[PDB]
Amino acid sequence: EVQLVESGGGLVTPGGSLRLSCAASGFTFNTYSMNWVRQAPGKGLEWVSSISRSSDYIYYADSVKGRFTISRDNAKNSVYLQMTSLRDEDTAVYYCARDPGGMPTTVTTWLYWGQGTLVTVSSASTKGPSVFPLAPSSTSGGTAALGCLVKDYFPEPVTVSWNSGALTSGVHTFPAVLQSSGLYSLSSVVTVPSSSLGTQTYICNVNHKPSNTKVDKRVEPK
Amino acid sequence: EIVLTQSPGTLSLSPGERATLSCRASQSVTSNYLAWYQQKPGQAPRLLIYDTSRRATGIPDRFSGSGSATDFTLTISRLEPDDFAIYYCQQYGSPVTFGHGTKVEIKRTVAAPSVFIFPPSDEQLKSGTASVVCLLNNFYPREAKVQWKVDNALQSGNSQESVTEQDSKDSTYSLSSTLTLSKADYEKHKVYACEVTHQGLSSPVTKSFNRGE
Ligand SMILES: O=P(O)(OC[C@@H](O)[C@@H](O)[C@@H](O)CO[C@@H]1O[C@H](CO)[C@@H](OP(=O)(O)OC[C@@H](O)[C@@H](O)[C@@H](O)CO[C@@H]2O[C@H](CO)[C@@H](OP(=O)(O)OC[C@@H](O)[C@@H](O)[C@@H](O)CO)[C@H]2O)[C@H]1O)O[C@H]1[C@@H](O)[C@H](O)O[C@@H]1CO
Ligand SMILES: [Zn+2]
Repeated sequence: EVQLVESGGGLVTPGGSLRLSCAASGFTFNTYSMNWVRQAPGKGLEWVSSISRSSDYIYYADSVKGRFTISRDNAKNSVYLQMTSLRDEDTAVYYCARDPGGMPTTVTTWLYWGQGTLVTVSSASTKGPSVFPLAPSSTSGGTAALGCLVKDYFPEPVTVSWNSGALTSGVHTFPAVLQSSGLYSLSSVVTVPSSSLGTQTYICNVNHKPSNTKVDKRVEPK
Repeated sequence: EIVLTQSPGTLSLSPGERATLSCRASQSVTSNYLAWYQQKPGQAPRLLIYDTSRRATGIPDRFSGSGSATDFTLTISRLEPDDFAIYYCQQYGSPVTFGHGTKVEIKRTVAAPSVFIFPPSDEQLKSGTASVVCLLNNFYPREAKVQWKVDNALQSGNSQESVTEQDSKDSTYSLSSTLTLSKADYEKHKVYACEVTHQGLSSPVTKSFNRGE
């Protein structure tokens, strides 16, 4: 199991600094160039920095030169990224990546990726969400709808689930939307047969780790 | 720096048809150091091809890469519905650069949405804001027209839409549209309607409620 795991993301004010970590397993780490690649929300991919197996050759994109510093520790199977003087353009999901093996130079292509960690550059304050229920009506083809409205939160992300993972079918959870507030909002809905409104309870579990928010709203007919 | 232009921007194809994606570099790519990634929403990129044509380990045979110098191609001979994704090309011969990608929709038969409308909660009217939500569940194609009418007056500027990715099972979309109002303008009106017009609809569908129900 080749694994890369990033850590250290979060919300940081413009001009601030943040240190990213990526631990790696499942391969001879000290024979590999380790690489950082980022993806701003909605946009494509942009290579940030790379480092050879013994830190002899260090490479940065011009967008981050002088501001970001990369380093590794072959005794901990870990690569690091000291970010300083952070701009709005640096708001991205930061990936730690490894080349497919036997590559001719330090910067190439990347077969293995981490899950990515999200770095929000903004002076807005972390704000937990407000979870309001979307009460089921009373029917198209015998189908009813219901959900939870997750309103006004910052920064990304929030996860939503139903009956803590048990309900999966019919759920349609939507991408967050940026209000003119500057805060995010989303809905998560479920389609059900109308009759099962009496034979099951529907509890939406909303999670906002950026503020340690955990909300369990029960949705009933109004 | 080298610029990678991918064409087309979007590609909508039925299952079984063959997809042909293109990547053109502003210069020549040394030793044909060109890769193709597949990225599905919320996931990390999955390397498909590199060195123009070498398949990565574990990638199906339908994914083949061609090209040389400034013109590279990615072919997807058979298409399963699990190929709804964005496909990026990337050079590493020069700084390394990515294309902006080619979206690949999976085509299917026309499906009309079932429409639902949600009045604001009363927890939320205490808050001072009214959110009216309109749901369009599992339809195809993605093209659909949702409009809000408050006391039969068409609204403008106070709506935001949100769309799911293509379902893996039936390859449909589902759409959210949230109409945001004040507690004041919300209670100075009565009839709130959501009007949906879609290809698989003989004529627009309207779901509505009166503030007393
Ligand atoms: O320890 P070695 O054997 O080598 C030391 C290196 O400094 C050497 O390679 C150097 O000369 C050239 O590097 C090149 O030039 C830069 C000098 O610093 C390097 O840049 P970088 O430092 O940034 O390296 C970039 C890239 O080459 C690596 O990331 C990696 O992909 C290679 O594959 C790895 O190395 C094996 C040999 O090529 C491969 O074996 P391979 O079986 O092909 O791996 C397949 C892979 O699936 C599995 O290995 C993996 O899942 C589990 O491990 C891979 O393990 C290289 O590009 O020491 C050697 C070497 O110095 C010389 O042969 O004599 C020494 C005798 O011990
Ligand atoms: Zn670009």
